[PDB]
Amino acid sequence: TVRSEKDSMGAIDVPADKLWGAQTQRSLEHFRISTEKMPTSLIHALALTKRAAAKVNEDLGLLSEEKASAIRQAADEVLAGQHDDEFPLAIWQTGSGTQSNMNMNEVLANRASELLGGVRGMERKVHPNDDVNKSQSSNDVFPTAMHVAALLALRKQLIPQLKTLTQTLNEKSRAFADIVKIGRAHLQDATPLTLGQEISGWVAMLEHNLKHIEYSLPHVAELALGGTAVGTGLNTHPEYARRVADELAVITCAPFVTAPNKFEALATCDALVQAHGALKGLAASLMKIANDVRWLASGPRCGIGEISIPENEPGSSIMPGKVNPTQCEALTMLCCQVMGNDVAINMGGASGNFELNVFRPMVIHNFLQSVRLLADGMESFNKHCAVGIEPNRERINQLLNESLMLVTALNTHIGYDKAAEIAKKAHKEGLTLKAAALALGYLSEAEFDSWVRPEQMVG
Amino acid sequence: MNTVRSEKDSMGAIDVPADKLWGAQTQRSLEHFRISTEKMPTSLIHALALTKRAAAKVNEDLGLLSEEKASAIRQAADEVLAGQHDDEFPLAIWQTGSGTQSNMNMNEVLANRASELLGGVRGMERKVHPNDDVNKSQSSNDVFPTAMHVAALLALRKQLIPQLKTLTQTLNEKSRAFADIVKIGRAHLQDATPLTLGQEISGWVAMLEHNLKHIEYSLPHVAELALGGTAVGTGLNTHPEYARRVADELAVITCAPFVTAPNKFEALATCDALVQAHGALKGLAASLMKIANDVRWLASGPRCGIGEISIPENEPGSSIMPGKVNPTQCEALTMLCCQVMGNDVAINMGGASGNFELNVFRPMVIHNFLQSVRLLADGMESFNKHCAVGIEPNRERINQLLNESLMLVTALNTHIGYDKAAEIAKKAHKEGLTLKAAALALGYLSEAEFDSWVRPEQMVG
Amino acid sequence: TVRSEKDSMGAIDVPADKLWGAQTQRSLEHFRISTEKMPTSLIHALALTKRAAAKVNEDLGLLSEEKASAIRQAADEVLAGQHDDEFPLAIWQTGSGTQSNMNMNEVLANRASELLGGVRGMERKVHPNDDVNKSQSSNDVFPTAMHVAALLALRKQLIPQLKTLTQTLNEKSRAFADIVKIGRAHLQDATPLTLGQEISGWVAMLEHNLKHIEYSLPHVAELALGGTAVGTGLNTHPEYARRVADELAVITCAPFVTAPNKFEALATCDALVQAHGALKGLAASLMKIANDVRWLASGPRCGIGEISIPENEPGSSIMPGKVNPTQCEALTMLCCQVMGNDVAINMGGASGNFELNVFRPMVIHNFLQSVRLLADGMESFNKHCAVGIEPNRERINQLLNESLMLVTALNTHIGYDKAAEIAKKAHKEGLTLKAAALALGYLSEAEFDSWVRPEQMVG
Amino acid sequence: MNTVRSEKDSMGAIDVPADKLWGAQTQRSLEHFRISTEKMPTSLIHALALTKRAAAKVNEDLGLLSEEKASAIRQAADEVLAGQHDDEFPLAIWQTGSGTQSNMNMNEVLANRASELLGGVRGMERKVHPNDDVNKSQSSNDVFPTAMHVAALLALRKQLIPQLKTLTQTLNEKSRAFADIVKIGRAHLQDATPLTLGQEISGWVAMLEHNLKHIEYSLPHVAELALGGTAVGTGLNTHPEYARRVADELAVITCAPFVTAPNKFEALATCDALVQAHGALKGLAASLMKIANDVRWLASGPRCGIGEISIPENEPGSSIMPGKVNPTQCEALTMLCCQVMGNDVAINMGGASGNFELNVFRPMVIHNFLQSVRLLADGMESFNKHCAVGIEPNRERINQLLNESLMLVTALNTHIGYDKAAEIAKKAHKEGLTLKAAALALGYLSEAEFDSWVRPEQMVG
Repeated sequence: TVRSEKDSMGAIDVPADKLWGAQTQRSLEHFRISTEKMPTSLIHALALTKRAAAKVNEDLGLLSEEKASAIRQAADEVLAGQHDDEFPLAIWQTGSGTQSNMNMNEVLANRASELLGGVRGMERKVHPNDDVNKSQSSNDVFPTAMHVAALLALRKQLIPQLKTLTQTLNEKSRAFADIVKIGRAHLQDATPLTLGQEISGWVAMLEHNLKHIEYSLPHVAELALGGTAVGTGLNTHPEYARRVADELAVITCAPFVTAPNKFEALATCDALVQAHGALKGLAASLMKIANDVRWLASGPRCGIGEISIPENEPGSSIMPGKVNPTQCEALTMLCCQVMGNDVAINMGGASGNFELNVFRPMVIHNFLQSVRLLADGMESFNKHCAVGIEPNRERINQLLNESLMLVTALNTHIGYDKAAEIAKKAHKEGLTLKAAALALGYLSEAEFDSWVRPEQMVG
Repeated sequence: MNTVRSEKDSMGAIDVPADKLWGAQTQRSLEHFRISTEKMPTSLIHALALTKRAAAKVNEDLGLLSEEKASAIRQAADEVLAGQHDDEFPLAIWQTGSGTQSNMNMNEVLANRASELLGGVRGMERKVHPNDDVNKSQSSNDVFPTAMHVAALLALRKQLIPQLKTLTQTLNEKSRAFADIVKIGRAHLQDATPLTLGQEISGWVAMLEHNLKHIEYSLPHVAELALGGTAVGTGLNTHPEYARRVADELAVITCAPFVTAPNKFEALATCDALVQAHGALKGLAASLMKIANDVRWLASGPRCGIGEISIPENEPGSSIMPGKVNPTQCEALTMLCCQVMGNDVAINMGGASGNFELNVFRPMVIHNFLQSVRLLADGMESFNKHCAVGIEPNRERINQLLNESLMLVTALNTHIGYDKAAEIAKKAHKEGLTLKAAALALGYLSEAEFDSWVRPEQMVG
Repeated sequence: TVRSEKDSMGAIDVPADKLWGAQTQRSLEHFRISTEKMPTSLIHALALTKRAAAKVNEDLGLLSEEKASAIRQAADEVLAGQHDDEFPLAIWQTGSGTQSNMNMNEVLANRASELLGGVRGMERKVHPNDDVNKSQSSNDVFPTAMHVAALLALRKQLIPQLKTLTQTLNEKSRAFADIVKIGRAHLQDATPLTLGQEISGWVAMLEHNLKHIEYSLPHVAELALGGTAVGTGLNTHPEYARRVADELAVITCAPFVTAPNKFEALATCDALVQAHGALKGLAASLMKIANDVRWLASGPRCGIGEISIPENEPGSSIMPGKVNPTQCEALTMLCCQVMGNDVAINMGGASGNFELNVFRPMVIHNFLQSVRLLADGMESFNKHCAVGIEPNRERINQLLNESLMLVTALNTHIGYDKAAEIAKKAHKEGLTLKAAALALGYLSEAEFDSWVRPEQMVG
Repeated sequence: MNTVRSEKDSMGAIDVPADKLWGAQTQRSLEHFRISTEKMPTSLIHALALTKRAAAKVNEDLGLLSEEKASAIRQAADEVLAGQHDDEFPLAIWQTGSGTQSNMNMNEVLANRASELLGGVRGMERKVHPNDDVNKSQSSNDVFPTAMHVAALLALRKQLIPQLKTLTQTLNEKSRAFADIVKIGRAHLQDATPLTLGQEISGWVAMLEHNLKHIEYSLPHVAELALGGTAVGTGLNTHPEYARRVADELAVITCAPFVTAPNKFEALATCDALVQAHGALKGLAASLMKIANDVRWLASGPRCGIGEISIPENEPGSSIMPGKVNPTQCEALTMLCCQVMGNDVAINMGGASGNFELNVFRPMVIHNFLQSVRLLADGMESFNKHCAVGIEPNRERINQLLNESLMLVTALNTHIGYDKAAEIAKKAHKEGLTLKAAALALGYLSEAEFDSWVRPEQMVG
C-alpha cells in the first residue's frame, strides 16, 4: 500500500497508488494549512513549463531524446486531465513555490519512467531534479508558471466573456434607444434620458475596461525562465532563456517573450500587481452595472420597476411576481472579493527582498481566483440575466409623465415664472404638471401635449 | 520675516526664521521632507505637549530637574495647549518613521519658550535645553508612541463616543415616535412582508449600541503607554519609578485612565492597540454606511423613487424644481465611511511592518487613526444635527405603497384559504390590479370584508 | 441514472445517486462560478441549525416526533462526514444564502424519508420546505449558520492554537532570559536587550490578541433565528426564537443566545465585521513575529544569524547550512490573505439594504477562511518552527562585543568626551571599543572588562 | 474681520465675512459640513479655475456671453491661478458628493471678483452673476468631474512622471558605476549565488521603467472630459459644439491632450478612469516599497546588519554614536507607499458606488487620488536628492561577506569534482571555517590554487 522514496533527508513512505515522491510527501507533513491548493490553470501552466524546458534541453544536447519525449508525454497527460489527484499541496507553502515545483518534477519523473517501460519510485528511469528540473530553479520556474497561467486565463476566459457581455448590452442599448425615462442623480428625480443611453454608459464602461486589461498583457507575457537562482543565469546555456520562451509561445499559441531584466522578473510580482489593478477596475464597473440592474428591476410594486429580468429560481405561489435579482447578488459579491484580493496581492507584491519575492503562491492564488470570478461571473450574468433585460414600458411612462421633471419644456412657451409656478402648485397639491397648468389657466390641454415632448429633451 | 537666527545641533549650524521658536533639528526636517501637505494634527501636537508637561513634573519630583525649569516647561506647554503656538510645528507626516523629528520639534519649541519665560532668550544662549532638559529621561522611541495613545484615547473619549451616543439617542427617539407606522418590507430590494418604521429604525439604534460596546472594548489597550521604555524597551537610563509616575501624572492632568504598558517591548515594537481599535472604527463605518444609505434611499424622490420619509433641506434648490432635496449629509457620511475603510488598510500595513525593537511606520499610522476619529465623530455630529433630528414619515406615501403591494395577501388565508388567496395575488400581478380589485373581480369577498380582514397593524408582531 | 424532481418551476432531472432535489439542481445550472463552495464548518453549522429547529418544532407540537427524529438523524449523518458530496453549490449564489439553505432542506428531507422506510424523490415521506424548513426563512437561517460556524471555529480551532503558540514562546522567553544581544531600531545597531526580553514582546502581543478576540465573541453568539423574513417573526411561536437558541447552546455546548434586535441581526453582518477586525490585528502581529524569526535566522554567513530554526525540507549537499524559513513564508503569506479578506468583508458588511444584507455567502467564505488560515498557520508555525528556535550564542556574543553600542558603560568611569572619542576612533579605524580604548591609553584591559558589562545594561 | 455682508440665494439671505469674496452657497456649505480638516487641494482649485476660464472663452465664441464679462471672468480666474485667492476656498472634502458646493464656491468667487474688475462691487449688487454668467452652459454634475480629470492629468504629467524619470536616471547611473562589484546574493533572506551590485540595481531601474509605461497607458482615459454632458449626460441646454470647443480650449491653455468624453454617461456615472489610473499608482507604490527596503536593509549597521552600502547622513546624530545613520528617507517613502495602498481601497469603494446617472463619491475619490500623486511625486523627488544620488558601496564589507560565505564553493567543481567540493563546504559549515581554511585542512588544494580558481567575477554571467 506504500513504497519507500528518498531525498537528501532520508526515506519516507509514499502511497503506492500515487505518482509524487519524497519531497511532495514531506510537504504534506509540513504545510497542513487550510484547504486551498494550486488551481488547475496553474498546474497546467507548470506542466507546460516543464514540457518546454525538456524540449529545449533536448535541442541543446543536454537531455536525451527518449527522456525528453517521455517527459513531454507525461506533461500532456497532466494537461489532458489524467492526474488531477497527484497535486495535493497547499497554497500556503514555501514562498518561492518550491514545493509545487518539486511536486511537478516528481510526478512527471515517475510517470515518464513508466512510459519508458520502467516503474515509479527509486528504481525510476527518469529523475525529478537531474532530468525534469534540468537547467531550472524553483526561483525562475514558479514565476514562469504564474505568468503562463495568468496570460492564458486572461486571453482565453476573461477577455472572451467581457466581449460577449459587452455585445449583449450593446444590442439592448440599440433596442431601447427610443424609450425615454426619468433620470436619477443623487437618487433624486432628474432630467430625462433614454434607456438606450443609460445602457450605452454600461457598454462604454466595458469597452474602456477591455482596453485597460489589454494594456496589461505585454508585461505579463515576460517570462523569468533562464534567470535561474538569482537572475544571472549562472550555468545555463546562453540561448536557453530565449529558446524556452519561444517554445512556450509555440505550444501555447500566445506571445510569450523572455523577460529583458531577470532581476526585476525574480525580485517582484510587479506585472501581476499592475494587471490586477485593471481587474479591480473591472470589478468596480461591474458592481455599478449590476446595482443599476437590480435597482431598476426592484419591486414589483414598491421600488422602481422600470425593467424586468429573468426569473431563474422557484418562488411561492402566494408571492407571484416577486423576482430576486440573484445574478446581481452573485456578481456584486464576487466584485467585493476582487477588491479584497487586490489588497492581498499588493501586500505580497510590496514585500520582495533582494533577489527574490517569496509571496508567490498567495499572489497567484488571488490573481487566478479573480480571473475565474470575473470571467465566470460575466458568463453567468450574461446568460441568466443580461440577455433577458426588458423594459416595463407602461411603468417607465407612468413615472416620467407623473414626475415634475418635464416642466422646463414650458419655459420657451410661457414664463419661467409661470412654469415654476406650475411645478410648485403640482408639488404642493399632489397634481400632475398638466393638471396644475390647466387649473392655473396658463395653457390648453392641446398646448401642453404639443409643447411637453420628452423625446425632444434627450439631446 | 526674512531675518534669520543661527541654531546649532550635533551636525553644525543652520538658519531658522528669527520669528519662530523651533531649532536646528526642526529646520533640517522641514527642509529634507518636503512631501505633500499633511502635517501633524493639532490633537497630536497637544498630546506631545501633555507628555512633556508630565515628564517635567515627574523629573522634578525625582530631583532630576530644577523647580525653576520644570515650572517654565509646564508654562510653555500650557501655552501650546491653549492654542498660542500652532505655527511653531511645521513638520510633515512623511518624516522619520519613529516620529523623532516631531519629538525634537516639541523639545526645541518648549526649550526656547521656557528660556524666555525665565527672562532669557531663544537660540543658542537659551537657559533651557531641548535634549538635556525637555527630553530628560526620554527617547523619541518611547515619546512618540506615548503621544499617539494619549491623542487617540482622548479623541475617542471626548469626541467620538459622545457624538455616537447623541446620534443613538436621536434615532431611539425617532424609533419610539414612529413605532405604530406600518410600512412595506424590502428584502433583496423586493417588496416584502411589513414592519413598522419604528422597528426598522430600531435596527439602526441596535447597530449603534453594539458599535459603542466594541469601541469601549478597545480602550484599555490604547490606555497603555510606552513612556519609560526608552530606546529599546529596557528602560536603561530611567529611574525605576519613572514609568509608573509619568503614566499616573498623565492620568491626573487628562482625567483619563492611562497606565504604563506592562510589556514595553510590545509597546515599542508594534502599533497593535491602534490596529485593533481601528478595527472597531471600520465596523462603525460599515454600520453608518448602511444607515446613511437607508435614509437616502427611503427619502428618494420626490416622485420616482421610494419617498417614505422626508429629510431637512439645508441647501438652496432651483425655483423650477420644488420638492427635490439632495441627501447631502448622507453623501458626506458615505464618503467618509469609504475613507475609514482605506485608512484601515494603511494602518494594517504599517502595523504589520515592525522590525525588532521598533515600529517605524508611526507618523503614518497616527495620521490615519486620528483622521478616522475626526471623520466619524464630526460626521455623526453633522448627520445628527443636520439630518437625523428632522427625519419625518410621509404617511400618505407609506400607505399608498403598502396598499398597492401584493405582500398583504396572507391576511386573507385564515378567511378564504391559501388557494383562493394565491389565486387573487396571481390575478392582481398578471392584470395590474390591487389585491382588493382582484378579490372583488373574482367575487370571493366584499369590500367591507377586505377592509376588515387585511390589517397591516396585525402583521408586524 | 436520474430521477425526476419537481419544484414550482417544473420538473428537472437529478442524479439518482445524489440526495439533493430540484432546487439544488437548478442552482447548479445558474451559479457556475469559480470553484469555491461552502466549507465543511458551514455545512455542519447548517445541519446543526436544522437539527435544533426540528427539535423545537416537535416540542411545540408543530412537527411529528417520527419526522423530527428522522431529520435529526439525517443531520447527525452530515455532521459525521457521511454526506460531503451532497453540497455542490458555489459561494457565488443568491446573497441571502437561499440556495444552500434549500440544499440542506432537500438533502435532509430525502435522507430522512429513507430513514422512515421511504425513498428519495417526489414520493418522499419528509418534505424540504413544509417539514425541514418549518418555522424558518432562508433570511434568518443563513445568518444563524454563519454565527454558529464562526463562534465554534474561534472557540475550537483558533483560540486553542493561539494559546499553544503563546505557551511555546513563553517557554523560549524564559529559557533565553539571560542571553544579552544587540538591539535593532530603524534596522541600525542599538542599545542591548536579552533574547528573552525580545521574545517576551511576541508573547505579550499574542496575549493581547487573545483578549481582543475574546471581546468579539458575545456579539457573534447572538443568533438571528426567529426573525423570519424581515425581523418581525410573523407567524412563528412566541417562544420559538429563545427555544431554538437554547437548543443550539445545548447541542453545541457554546453560549448561543437569541439576538435581542432581529432587525440588526438580519440587516447586517456587523458582528463578523467586528470579529474580523480582531483577526486582522492578529495577522499584523503574526507578520511581525514571523519576520523577526526569519531575519534573526538569516544567513548562515551574510545576514544576522542570531538564532537557528528547524530545517524541514531537503537541501543540496553542495549548500550545507542553508535553511530557508519556509514556515515563516507560509505564515506571512496567509497574513496578507487575512488583510485582503478583511476588505472584502468590510465591503459586504457596509452594503446591506433595508431589512436584509445579501452579501452573506461571500462574508462567511472570507471569515471562515481567515479562521482556518490563522488556526492552522499557528499550529504549523508552532510545531515546525517555534518549538525549535535556538540561540547561536557565539554569533550573538560576536555581534554584541564587536559593535559600538556598549561604549556608554564607560561614561561613569571616564569622560563622556573620552568614551565618545573611543567610539569614534574605533569606527574610523575598524577597531573594537576595547582596542581603541587601549590605544588611547584611557584605561587598562582589566578596567574595560570590569566596567563594560552587557548584563548590567538591560534594565 | 467681524463685519458681515448679506448674500442671497434661492433659500434666502445669509451673512458672509465682509472681507471674503464667496457668496451664500459657499457660506451654507462652510456652516453645514464642519467635518475634520481636509479641504480641496490647490491643484483642484486651479483645475476648477481653468475650467471656468475655458467655459467663459467658448461661451463668448458662441455669442452667449459678452466680451466684457468673459474677459473679466478670465482675469479673475488668472488671479486664482496666480495664487492670489487661496483663502477664498474654505470648503471641506466631506461635502455634497457631486462637488456642487465647490463648483458654486468658484462661481461665487469669480463673479464677485469679476464684478470688481468691471468697476462694480461684490455682493448682491454685482455686475457678474455666479449662475447665469460664471456657470453658463454648465452643471455641477459635469464641471466637477472635468476639474477632477484636469487636475489629475496635469499632476501626473508635470509632477509625477518627471520625478519618476529623474529617479530612474539616477539609479541607472549607479547601476553602471557599480557594474563590476560582485556581492553575495540573497534569496529567502539566505546567502545565495553572487550577482553584481550593478545587476541588483538594474532590477530597480527596470521596475521603474515598467511603472512609467503602465502610468502612461492610463493617461488617455483620464484625458477624456465630462464637460458638455450637463445634468445627466444628454447635453440638454448646450450648444452642439460646446463640448468639443471647451475640451479644445482646455487643451490649448494647459498644453495637455484633453478631449471630450465619447460617452458622457460613462463620464458622469463613474470614476472609472481614476480607478484604473490609481491601479498603476499602487503598482508604483509596491515597487518603491521594495526598492526602499532593499536600500535600508543593505545600509543596515554599522556593525550588526548587512552594511554593503552607505547612504547620505542628513540628520544629526549623537557624538557618542559614530557610524549610525537612520535611513529616514527610506522610512518616509515606505510610509507613503502604505498610504497609497489604503487610498486605493477608498477610491475603489467610491468608484464601485455610482447609481444611475451620477457617481456622488467624487470629492473623496479626488482627495485620495491627488494625495497619492503628491506623495509619490514628492517622495521620489525627496528620496532621489536626499538618498539615491549619494548611494555608495562599502567595498571591503562586500568582499568580507562574499569571502566568508559558503556560496562560492561551486567554483571548485571543475577542478576537484563535486564530491570533494561538497565535503569542503560541509566541513566549513560544521566547524565554522572559511571555505579556504576547510579546503587547506583536508589537503585538497593549495592557497594559490584556491585564489586562482575561486573567482566571483566569473560567476555572475
